[PDB]
Amino acid sequence: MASMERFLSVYDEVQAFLLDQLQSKYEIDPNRARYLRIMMDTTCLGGKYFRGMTVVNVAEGFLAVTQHDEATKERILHDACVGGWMIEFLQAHYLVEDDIMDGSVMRRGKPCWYRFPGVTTQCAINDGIILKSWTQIMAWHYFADRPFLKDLLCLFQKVDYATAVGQMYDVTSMCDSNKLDPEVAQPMTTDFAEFTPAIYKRIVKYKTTFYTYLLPLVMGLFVSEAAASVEMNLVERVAHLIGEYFQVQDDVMDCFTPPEQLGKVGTDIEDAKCSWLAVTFLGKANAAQVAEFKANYGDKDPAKVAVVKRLYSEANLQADFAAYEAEVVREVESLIEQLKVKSPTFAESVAVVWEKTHKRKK
Amino acid sequence: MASMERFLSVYDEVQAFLLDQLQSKYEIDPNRARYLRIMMDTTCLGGKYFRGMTVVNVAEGFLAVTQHDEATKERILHDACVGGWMIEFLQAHYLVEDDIMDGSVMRRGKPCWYRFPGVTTQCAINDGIILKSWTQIMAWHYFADRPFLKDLLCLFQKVDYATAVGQMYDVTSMCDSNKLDPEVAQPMTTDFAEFTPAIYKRIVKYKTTFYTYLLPLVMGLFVSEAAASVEMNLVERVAHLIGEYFQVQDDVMDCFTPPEQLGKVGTDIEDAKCSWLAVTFLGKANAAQVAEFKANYGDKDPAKVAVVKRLYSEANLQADFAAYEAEVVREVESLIEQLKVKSPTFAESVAVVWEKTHKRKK
Ligand SMILES: C=C(C)CCOP(=O)(O)OP(=O)(O)O
Ligand SMILES: C=C(C)CCOP(=O)(O)OP(=O)(O)O
Ligand SMILES: [Mg+2]
Ligand SMILES: [Mg+2]
Ligand SMILES: [Mg+2]
Ligand SMILES: [Mg+2]
Ligand SMILES: [Mg+2]
Ligand SMILES: [Mg+2]
Repeated sequence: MASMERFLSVYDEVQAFLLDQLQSKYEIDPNRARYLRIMMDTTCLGGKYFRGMTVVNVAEGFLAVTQHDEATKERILHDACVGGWMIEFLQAHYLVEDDIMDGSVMRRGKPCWYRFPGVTTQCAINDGIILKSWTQIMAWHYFADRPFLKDLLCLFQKVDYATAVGQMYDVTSMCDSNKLDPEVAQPMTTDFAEFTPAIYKRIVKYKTTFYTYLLPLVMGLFVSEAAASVEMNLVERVAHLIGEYFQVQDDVMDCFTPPEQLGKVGTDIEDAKCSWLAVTFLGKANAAQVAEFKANYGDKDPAKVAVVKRLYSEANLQADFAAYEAEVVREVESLIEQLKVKSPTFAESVAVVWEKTHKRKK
Repeated sequence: MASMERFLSVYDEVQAFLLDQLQSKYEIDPNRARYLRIMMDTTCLGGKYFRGMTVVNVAEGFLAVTQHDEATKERILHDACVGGWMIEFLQAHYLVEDDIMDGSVMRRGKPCWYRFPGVTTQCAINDGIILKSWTQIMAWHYFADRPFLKDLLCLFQKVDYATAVGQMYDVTSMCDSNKLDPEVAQPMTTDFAEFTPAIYKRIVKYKTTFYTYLLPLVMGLFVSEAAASVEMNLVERVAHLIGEYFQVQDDVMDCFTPPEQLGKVGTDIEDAKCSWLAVTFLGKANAAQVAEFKANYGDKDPAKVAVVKRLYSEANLQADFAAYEAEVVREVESLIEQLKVKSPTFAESVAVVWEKTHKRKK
């Protein structure tokens, strides 16, 4: 698909720019430059490119209905690509750190970045951080004179904070709230009392929906100079909804999509995560079922893991999901309908983003 | 100096803002609020506050020799405190991740954040990131309508990026450049050929000088709208020079100052770090002394460690530091003079900053 290639080509632009700058402003040597090139390829490439491509699509849809000089068209499409990449680079930062936090082995069909035979966990922390840093450099280099620079950077920042906070909810979701104390050694939860829809929604809202759906969407508008022509509240509601569904697919896939189709190896069960499956199960399980689940959740032992999976299967969880899916469908279409009022094209962009998301098998 | 008291009470103001915001916008629960309040205090207070206080002292310099209404005088003093905190919070981000990376045990007389009884490394990483991300929230909230905002953010990003690049130089400073390949497992240098002054200088230039000296000084000029009235070039050089010297003291203390007084347990020898002692030692040792060093360096075994220290002691590195120090004093005063040309008062700020650093013992 053309356009996918156009987007990857701007990646080539961004990379050369970044690496040339290391040579000329940062006294980098050829081997570290190479290391940073490979780290950049591994961590930023290989995914679905939903997030960046969404920004490209939102911008295409305003362009098609809107008067610009050809040069303004080119600048907006180029900005679109560059903003998209800022978002793909922000994902890469998230995934690098998160794979460390989650104890994972595989990303995007390759070993996690920290598990690259010649990487080590300790540079990985720092490479992850370099990834975020690159985003700000791109912003400042490419958008230096653009009128959306402030709005873009300030949103970028809030979305990024929201994500960090969500990752905290995420990373401590098997703790008892009443017990969370940096002074005192942290035993995992035994009642699972905090495995509720509400607690679950809060993790997901923050750890995922902002950077995966809100950010791409508004970015497309920012570079398009088109924020005025939509109802921000509507954009916020739809991004939170689709974003939640997205994280739910991901919880489901952690357990039931095999590594070979998925490109990653599940760890939620091993990690005692407050996942949509755990939450949904604990919401419907009987006394016998709750008890076996309590005896097996949160342990690396493949036989225990396997007992949780049998229980998920027995609990007919695939079908609660399809129910959830259908309710989301209803609500998404409803929000798309409401977005047709001000921006029919944004609306259409959202439909496309929804469609892709809806039928990812990732 | 009444100055320290303004600075500290501003923290209280910043902490409350960040914490209350967490409650009203991020749906946080009181336990997590309490976890972040302690994280915030633990990783941000208890330092020597040279960075933050530099930006206060620089701004105070101009208040002294300009004249302003007390309103404006207090808007600048307040801005300088917030600026100063952004810097301290940025150190905090660096120290938390740097402690995990170095596998250290103690920070400012207490366990490293990631080692606190109920903190997991996995969550510590994310705390470290929340800290960076706090600095951006501050900037946008306190400095929204300030005209230095774009300059300030831009600079901040450059300094942070350079700091990440340098941590990369540092944490791969015990590798053979020629053999730094993500795919291939990588043993540590055996020739130590990269243990040079030029390479040392470059590590330290990026990992430390920019955020320790360049940023607090320029930040001061920023909040005082005084950048125009100094020779930026001089600032850059005096910053790079005090900065190198500053890090040399760190390296020396890492080996020679006791935890009791130091506040951290040394680990440069154990981690095979390209410290100023290893490089100064390789620059003067005879063949038998180089060989003993190579046989012993980069290893936790306390005995191997004691050999290196024995070796360092025998070579009067203590001596060499004084030579270096005395040279640094020449160069510094030189640069201070050159700064009295446009900016007598800023030049005094620097001299103050120098004397603090010069005779610290941390
Ligand atoms: C579920 C989330 C939020 C992280 C996984 O992101 P993706 O599945 O979209 O990762 P890519 O491989 O497409 O980058
Ligand atoms: C030398 C560097 C760059 C890190 C240690 O910094 P400090 O020793 O200045 O730490 P504070 O306690 O003053 O924060
Ligand atoms: Mg993960
Ligand atoms: Mg995770
Ligand atoms: Mg997942
Ligand atoms: Mg360290
Ligand atoms: Mg270090
Ligand atoms: Mg040290």
